Amino acid sequence: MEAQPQVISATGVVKGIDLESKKITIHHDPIAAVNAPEMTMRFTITPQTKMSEIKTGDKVAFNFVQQGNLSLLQDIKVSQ
Ligand SMILES: [Cu+2]
Repeated sequence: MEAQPQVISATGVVKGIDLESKKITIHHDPIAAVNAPEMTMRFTITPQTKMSEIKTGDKVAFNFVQQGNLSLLQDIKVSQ
């Protein structure tokens, strides 16, 4: 009936990286497109994610898709 956000773009700060469970915990800045406030959320690294080098405390720009309870990363990189 109308447009559905598929890819959500956001910025935030990395708070945890767990490469066993393939989970990056990010405290994201408000996200206008979805009317979200600041939130800490878990994002999933899949084999299709385009990863860049990141570490806890890095500000990042990232894009993800929601799949049920998962937020699957399309890409993530350090940002200004
Ligand atoms: Cu959120």
